[PDB]
Amino acid sequence: TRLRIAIQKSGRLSKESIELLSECGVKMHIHEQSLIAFSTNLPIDILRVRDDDIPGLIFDGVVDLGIIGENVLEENELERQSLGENPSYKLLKKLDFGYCRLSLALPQENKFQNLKDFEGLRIATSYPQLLKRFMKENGINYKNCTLTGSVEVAPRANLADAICDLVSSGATLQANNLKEVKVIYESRACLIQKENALSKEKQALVDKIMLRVAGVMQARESKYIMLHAPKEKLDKIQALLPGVERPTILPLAHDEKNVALHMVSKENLFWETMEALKEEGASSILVLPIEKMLK
Amino acid sequence: NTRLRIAIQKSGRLSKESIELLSECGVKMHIHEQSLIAFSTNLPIDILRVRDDDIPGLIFDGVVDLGIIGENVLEENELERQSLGENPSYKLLKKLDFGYCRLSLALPQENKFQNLKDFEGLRIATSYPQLLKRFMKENGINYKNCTLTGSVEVAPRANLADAICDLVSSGATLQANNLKEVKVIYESRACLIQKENALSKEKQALVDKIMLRVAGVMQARESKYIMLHAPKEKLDKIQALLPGVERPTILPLAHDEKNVALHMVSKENLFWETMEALKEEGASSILVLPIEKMLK
Amino acid sequence: NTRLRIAIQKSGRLSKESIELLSECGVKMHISLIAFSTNLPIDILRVRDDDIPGLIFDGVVDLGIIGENVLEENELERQSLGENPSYKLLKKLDFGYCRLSLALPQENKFQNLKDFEGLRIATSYPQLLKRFMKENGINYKNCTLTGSVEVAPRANLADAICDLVSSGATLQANNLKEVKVIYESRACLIQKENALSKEKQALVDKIMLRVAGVMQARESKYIMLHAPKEKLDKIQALLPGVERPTILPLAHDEKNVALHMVSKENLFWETMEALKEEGASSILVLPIEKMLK
Amino acid sequence: TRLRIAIQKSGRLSKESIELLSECGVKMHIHEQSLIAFSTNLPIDILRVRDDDIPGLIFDGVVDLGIIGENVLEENELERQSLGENPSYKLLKKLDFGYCRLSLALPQENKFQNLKDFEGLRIATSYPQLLKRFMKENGINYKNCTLTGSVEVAPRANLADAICDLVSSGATLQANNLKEVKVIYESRACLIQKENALSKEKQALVDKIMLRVAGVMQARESKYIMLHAPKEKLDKIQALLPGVERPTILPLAHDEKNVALHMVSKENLFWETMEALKEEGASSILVLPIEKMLK
Amino acid sequence: TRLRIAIQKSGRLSKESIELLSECGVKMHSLIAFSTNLPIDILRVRDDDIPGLIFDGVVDLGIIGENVLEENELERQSLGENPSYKLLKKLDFGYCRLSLALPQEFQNLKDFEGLRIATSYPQLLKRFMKENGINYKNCTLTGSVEVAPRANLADAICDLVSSGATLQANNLKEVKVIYESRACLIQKENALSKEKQALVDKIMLRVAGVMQARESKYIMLHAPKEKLDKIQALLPGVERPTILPLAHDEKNVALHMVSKENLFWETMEALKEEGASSILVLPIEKMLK
Amino acid sequence: NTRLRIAIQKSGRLSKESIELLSECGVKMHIHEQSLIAFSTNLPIDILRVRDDDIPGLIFDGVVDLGIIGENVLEENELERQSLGENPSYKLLKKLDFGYCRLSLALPQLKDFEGLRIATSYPQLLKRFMKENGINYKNCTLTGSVEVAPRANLADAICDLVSSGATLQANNLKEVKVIYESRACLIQKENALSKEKQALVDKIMLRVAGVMQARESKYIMLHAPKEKLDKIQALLPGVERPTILPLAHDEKNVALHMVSKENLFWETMEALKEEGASSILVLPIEKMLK
Ligand SMILES: Nc1ncnc2c1ncn2[C@@H]1O[C@H](COP(=O)(O)O)[C@@H](O)[C@H]1O
Ligand SMILES: Nc1ncnc2c1ncn2[C@@H]1O[C@H](COP(=O)(O)O)[C@@H](O)[C@H]1O
Ligand SMILES: Nc1ncnc2c1ncn2[C@@H]1O[C@H](COP(=O)(O)O)[C@@H](O)[C@H]1O
Ligand SMILES: Nc1ncnc2c1ncn2[C@@H]1O[C@H](COP(=O)(O)O)[C@@H](O)[C@H]1O
Ligand SMILES: Nc1ncnc2c1ncn2[C@@H]1O[C@H](COP(=O)(O)O)[C@@H](O)[C@H]1O
Ligand SMILES: Nc1ncnc2c1ncn2[C@@H]1O[C@H](COP(=O)(O)O)[C@@H](O)[C@H]1O
Ligand SMILES: N[C@@H](Cc1c[nH]c[nH+]1)C(=O)O
Ligand SMILES: N[C@@H](Cc1c[nH]c[nH+]1)C(=O)O
Ligand SMILES: N[C@@H](Cc1c[nH]c[nH+]1)C(=O)O
Ligand SMILES: N[C@@H](Cc1c[nH]c[nH+]1)C(=O)O
Ligand SMILES: N[C@@H](Cc1c[nH]c[nH+]1)C(=O)O
Ligand SMILES: N[C@@H](Cc1c[nH]c[nH+]1)C(=O)O
Ligand SMILES: [Mg+2]
Ligand SMILES: [Mg+2]
Ligand SMILES: [Mg+2]
Ligand SMILES: [Mg+2]
Ligand SMILES: [Mg+2]
Ligand SMILES: [Mg+2]
Ligand SMILES: [Mg+2]
Ligand SMILES: [Mg+2]
Ligand SMILES: [Mg+2]
Repeated sequence: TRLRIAIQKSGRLSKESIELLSECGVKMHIHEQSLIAFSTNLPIDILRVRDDDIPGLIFDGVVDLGIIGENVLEENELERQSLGENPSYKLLKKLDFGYCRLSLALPQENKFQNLKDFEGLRIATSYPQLLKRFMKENGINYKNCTLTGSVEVAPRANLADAICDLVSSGATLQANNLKEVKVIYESRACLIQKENALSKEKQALVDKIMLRVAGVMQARESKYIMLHAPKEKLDKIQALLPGVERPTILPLAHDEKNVALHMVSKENLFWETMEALKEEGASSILVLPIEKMLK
Repeated sequence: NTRLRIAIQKSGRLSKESIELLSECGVKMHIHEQSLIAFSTNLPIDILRVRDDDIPGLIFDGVVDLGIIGENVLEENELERQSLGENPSYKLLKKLDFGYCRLSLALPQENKFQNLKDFEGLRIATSYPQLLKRFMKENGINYKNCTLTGSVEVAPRANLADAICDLVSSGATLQANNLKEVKVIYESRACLIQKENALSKEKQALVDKIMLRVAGVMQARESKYIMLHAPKEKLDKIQALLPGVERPTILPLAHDEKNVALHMVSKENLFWETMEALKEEGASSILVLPIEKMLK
Repeated sequence: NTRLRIAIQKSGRLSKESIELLSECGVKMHISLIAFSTNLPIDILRVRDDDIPGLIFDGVVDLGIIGENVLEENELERQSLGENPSYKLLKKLDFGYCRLSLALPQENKFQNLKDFEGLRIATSYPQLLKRFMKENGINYKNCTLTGSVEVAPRANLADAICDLVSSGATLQANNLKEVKVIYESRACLIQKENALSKEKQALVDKIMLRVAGVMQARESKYIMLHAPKEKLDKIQALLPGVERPTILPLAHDEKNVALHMVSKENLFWETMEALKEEGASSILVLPIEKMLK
Repeated sequence: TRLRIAIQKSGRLSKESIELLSECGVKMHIHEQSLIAFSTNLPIDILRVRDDDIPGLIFDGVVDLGIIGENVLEENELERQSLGENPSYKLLKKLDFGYCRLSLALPQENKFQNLKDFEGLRIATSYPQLLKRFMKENGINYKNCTLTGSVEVAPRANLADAICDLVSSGATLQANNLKEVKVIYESRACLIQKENALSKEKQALVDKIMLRVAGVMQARESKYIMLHAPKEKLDKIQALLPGVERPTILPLAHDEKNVALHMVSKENLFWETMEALKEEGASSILVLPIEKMLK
Repeated sequence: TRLRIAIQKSGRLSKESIELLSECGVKMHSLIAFSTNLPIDILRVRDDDIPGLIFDGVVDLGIIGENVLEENELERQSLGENPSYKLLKKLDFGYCRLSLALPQEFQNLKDFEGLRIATSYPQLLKRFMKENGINYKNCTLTGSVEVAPRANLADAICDLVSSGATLQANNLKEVKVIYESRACLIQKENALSKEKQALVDKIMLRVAGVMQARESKYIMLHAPKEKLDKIQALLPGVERPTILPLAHDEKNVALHMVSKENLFWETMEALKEEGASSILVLPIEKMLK
Repeated sequence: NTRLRIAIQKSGRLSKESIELLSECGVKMHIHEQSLIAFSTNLPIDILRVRDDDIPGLIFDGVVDLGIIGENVLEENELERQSLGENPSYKLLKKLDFGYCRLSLALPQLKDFEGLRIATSYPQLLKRFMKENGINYKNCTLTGSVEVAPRANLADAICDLVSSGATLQANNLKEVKVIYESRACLIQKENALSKEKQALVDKIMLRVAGVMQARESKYIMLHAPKEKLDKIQALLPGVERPTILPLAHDEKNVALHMVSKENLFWETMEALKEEGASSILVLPIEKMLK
């Protein structure tokens, strides 16, 4: 009937998923406890489910789309493969949020020279397949300890000698006196689709959503810069701030000496050149938002 | 009262949107979660947070100046007062662009519905007994009313009633309770209302100022400022696809005699519907920027 | 410390605005009492407001965002113990506005500051209150309360209070009248006295350019409209821009142009009807996130 | 079917209702969100509903029992009567909790105030029917202002000159600079039953529950007191602490001079006589709970 | 080191576990808690992780549902392991049934043939369906299993039921019970130190005391001496009634008897018929045979 | 000032235990989460909920009558007031049986504190201890989350409250030296109360004593052979001596009842069974008086 999208029930990843859908024009009036939501303007249903359950729903084709971390997706792919299955899906887009590293970590006091220091250790993780593959590949024997949450407390708790867990800022490792020693997997959120072909109408909607997703991602760190400069300085200013193609050049009232120039720029690059712009005579410099860009 | 007084809902999505609207209209305020009276820090305005069902009566009695409330709640209370022999009045200033919902009759999915006569003699649970009563009496359907203040959707399962009359936006709550929406009896959105009795000249002048801004906000809702590059020779075709609110702005590009920038205001969904055709006609570097207010 | 360290308030509206300011200055973070920026070498320490000045005075954090009132209260406390606290003021910011004021029950008669003579006065800012009363030669009994100061008169803890006021709602809620303002405050960005490394100072400099950009754009919008060419001078007189209007051609139109001007938003609304009288149409108000001279 | 009991969804009254049912042998697990609960040991369903909705459900006979404040019950009775209905119900028991006074209150002035001070005032209340009846009965004209909550803020908000609202401790009135001037109604929680006769099996269960309710209520504020005293002091001690019938008298090991005495007592009465008990030679005085008492 | 007890992080089972430990004399006030009066550490962990910690011997004791224990036992066995533990006590809380359920509107188990069935307990479901020769498609969901049919994620579910309210709220009918569970207290297989085992033994005496007292009360009443035998026949006590003199009274006595509370209420009117008065019901916190 | 005024903590386990104690002493009240002044509904008593650190000063200045507060907070504030030249005083009514904690010096996992920056919320208590032991240090006053200071590089060490030790362990800190031990106490302002207020305090205090004397005691009942009375009495003596009660139609066995500390009971329970005890019951005691 309607296109079905599975998203995470909780975490920063869930909030960013809802925001992405909203920016892609999916209106939804969603109670905190509602597990199935129905878009009010598009034929789309949103299913809020535990992250670890999303890959299996996509593998089995009972939802159409999913937003999920690569780590969770591959963990579950490996699990299904280990049982003799052949899970498949389509990767539509690697997204610009949910960034993390799956890393081996040890108490700060422990001595680490190389990977062989994990030989024979109990290692606590929520990703036992990803860990198993890596340790097999490197020929390191270890004892697995599967924990669903609070993995960082396992060494202190004496449930394990070490951990393999997700790191973003590194604050959680530090708070628990752990040192990140080896990155085994890098992940971000991705948008995936079931393998079996959709109806023409559903696929057409996916295509429309994907155009907007690309628009959002393209605009993400970019702003629309406006400024005034002497006409004679056009070339110097263009060399510093080129725009996505070339500056727009706009007349100013009763002024034949100066113009307004407009350029799209990544914001951090703008700030890195702002003083040189002033040195070349730029004034009244404005930074405006861009919600979507299509190049 | 020295200062203009505005009543808004204490809770719900409607309350958050009311606060946001006031903020976009230049009313600075800090509403702590507990604070029931807030004072604007930049304008002579007091904001009273009150239960939605109480707001119409405060306006009818003239003890607040303005109110933001759902049409459904307003009319439910208007009907209640009229049933008691009163003549409530107010001024409708603006139908707003949030708080959308339908008040609908709904039945368990298993129940057979052919027409309105299937509600004959049923117990119907609702929080809007006056709106329901009017509709059923207009259609000559007898029924037994069951007033419930909340969780109306659970009444059939709970065996408190055979059916319900409740607000629907997405339909998720009906589906979650195995209910089918059968007949819409009322459609509602948030509105801004004013008491009947004339305000002082200074208060009315402030209302007038606020209303100019409210119109600006509402006219901009769902519109964006589109910018793009195109070959000069394509201007007529691109203008046909994306006309702007009057006509495209045409802007030169540095050291380029072949291409220009074109800027147009567009409803966002119309923009997306024509975006591929724009690319087919040579458009590139297409940007979508927000518009906060628009005056035609 | 390898990384630049910034102390911000753990709670309050001031805390949320501090986080937003840092975000608008390009500091990505997911905020936990210590947070690590994911894109810049910056650590954010969330601490009780009253503790921030001391950390800056002692040089164990590099930057702090704190109310002027809290900063001066702690400066006075340290000075009273014989110390010489110092810091660098980087910027007076545009949020956290409040007044520290003497207030009395509405029934109490107030003619002069002398009406506080001999009263018990409850406050969370005993140093600021002490200085003011000493300066005005008013004797009083201090009552230090850490929170809910507004309830002290009703609770019979004190005859009066000295507390922060923003909207005045809390005083009204408690049947109190604001009688005398003793200190006005807003948030400020401060730095420790001892010189930073060249790399840290360079980062602070970068952040400060952005802070100025944010503050200069506050309340300004980018206005666009259409008008007859012959009306340019009248419209420019009403809405001049930050320098002068941008003037743009319209498709297949030789009579009308688009005009764009930066304007403070309230000034815009005050001239909008005159703009329409002079033939302006399709008037748009767009946001500006930063503005630089 | 099963016996159906409506209780309040929130408030101290809701917690006390659940506790009473538990002490009457009704086992149930009410999840925070669950609106219908099913007792696991008895054929009883518990419906959690807004207080103001309970009377109507009892009047219409669609639940069997209800626990509700007298004030809410009578307010709704008057409202239904005003619409031409004939609500009825059976009062089973006036309960031990939910005590409050519905009172007229005015902003504090430094001057005695009284009932006649309400002539012509706007009075805010959530109980317009109870207020109306009282004012009519006392021939006081006034203007009604119905507010569903936070009635205490109405004078400060300038929505009314005065209020009629519930008072328990008086703290809320004092916090809002209001003076309680006239009590118009006194209320406690009640257990009520629908008018139409229940099935024999349902009525038999109600009868069982009611025996227990009486047991609980009868025991409230009573304790089982035990003490040692010289045999010669029996009569003096019995005069001070008589028991519900007469003291139990128990031998002590290898002691012909002293006995243990046990007496049920209201706890406050116990504390009021405790020093006189010691003066008469009582020692090792214990206060034990009593969960139910039957005459 | 200190005795280590793993308990659930959340759920009613978690609260009852804490309560039981408190009634057994363990004072405590966080994912690792340290008892303030005994050498005991309490680890709060997700229920599904507890069995593995016991199997591997890295905690000493655990309080966990039988269902979760057996689910994990089966999982480990399916991987070729030989998990073991000691069952110390089947406890008196955490009751639930793991049941197959279907949308309201089933003749027999063959109606599940070929269905997609959503569950959080795939090993328990798999074993049952294999044993009954029913083919099905598994759908593993970690939570909110009851929404799967409505969400079109599965045709049916296999989930825990206590009161049945959740099934009814989702228009589901409980059709077949496949496993019944309560909380149990378990211990790792490898022997503890003498000191740790001695503490476990102490705790277990108290656990028995708590369980034996559950639903029993201490009944006291007055009756005419001549009615002793009739009253004893109705309310016998755990051994025989205590008989106590009343002040200056040769005609009546107090009688005290332990009774299950529901049995007491069932005979209370007959007690009054036989002349009982001033009947009191007092709590009992522990009882030992 | 018509009614007796009692200040209690606004939050913390101490706050809950304070409310529970008052309730067990017969003070009925409904403290809404927000309410800062509560009025007892059955006694002329007002309860003021205030931040712990503010309570001592209110008692010192005599503007509330009674307070329940940790000894640590009381003494910290006493020292602060003394350092300013004041002579704070109060009456200690009772050391209570909750709020137990240790104020301890702790380091990342005593002479080694020389010259360290030490973070604390109790700078007066720390100062006194370090002066007394002749250790120089740099004070860092933090109002909360003191345990994070070393990791945050705000200090080298801390002086903070410990109950279970979990918070120190969670932050990789080792408790090295206890400087102060504390529990909740009930205190009264120095200046004499009215006769009516003092009489109410006296009544409350009789009940407080009852509660505290019963804490950890239970009423034990059991059956035993008459011939075993002396052996059982030796194991479980009661607070004075066992109550001895006949059993229906039984000349050989009796019921015996004894008050016992609960842990002592459990320590002797197996010996009781060895001596023929059966049907052993443990009942609660809510108050006990000498
Ligand atoms: N993408 C993610 N999905 C799930 N957990 C995450 C993710 N990124 C970080 N975490 C966890 O979130 C917490 C914050 O990470 P950090 O910022 O490194 O302190 C840690 O417990 C991480 O293991
Ligand atoms: N404007 C509104 N005011 C009050 N409740 C509403 C409103 N719109 C929707 N609801 C409630 O939200 C739920 C319906 O939302 P939905 O599930 O999206 O149809 C029902 O519980 C409605 O009573
Ligand atoms: N900048 C500030 N910092 C801390 N507290 C504040 C600040 N501004 C206002 N308050 C407090 O916040 C409450 C609301 O202020 P008002 O808007 O005056 O009711 C009062 O308790 C004030 O004392
Ligand atoms: N039985 C009751 N039902 C509903 N509200 C109550 C009841 N008793 C007291 N209240 C309200 O609860 C708050 C506390 O009352 P008080 O103890 O008088 O401050 C006030 O807002 C009262 O109006
Ligand atoms: N021992 C348990 N462990 C986990 N979940 C449970 C347990 N017992 C009941 N539940 C869940 O709690 C909810 C309430 O059950 P019920 O009382 O049948 O509505 C349902 O989602 C059950 O699946
Ligand atoms: N009486 C008390 N007053 C204030 N804080 C306390 C008290 N007892 C313990 N704490 C704090 O409560 C937390 C828990 O203590 P612990 O049980 O040792 O982890 C720690 O942050 C202690 O500093
Ligand atoms: N011409 C500018 C800005 C712009 C892009 N698209 C439309 N205008 C650039 O190339 O960056
Ligand atoms: N000229 C364009 C853009 C614009 C509107 N207003 C100012 N500029 C349009 O009519 O849409
Ligand atoms: N030229 C207009 C708009 C503008 C500012 N900067 C760039 N463009 C003004 O001076 O306000
Ligand atoms: N005989 C005592 C205690 C008691 C009552 N019932 C049983 N025992 C009394 O009359 O109060
Ligand atoms: N003798 C009573 C009460 C009792 C049990 N244990 C001690 N006393 C009974 O057998 O039930
Ligand atoms: N006689 C017993 C029980 C008891 C105390 N007080 C009254 N009875 C004892 O001395 O412990
Ligand atoms: Mg999994
Ligand atoms: Mg109404
Ligand atoms: Mg300070
Ligand atoms: Mg405050
Ligand atoms: Mg702006
Ligand atoms: Mg009603
Ligand atoms: Mg209220
Ligand atoms: Mg598992
Ligand atoms: Mg202090």
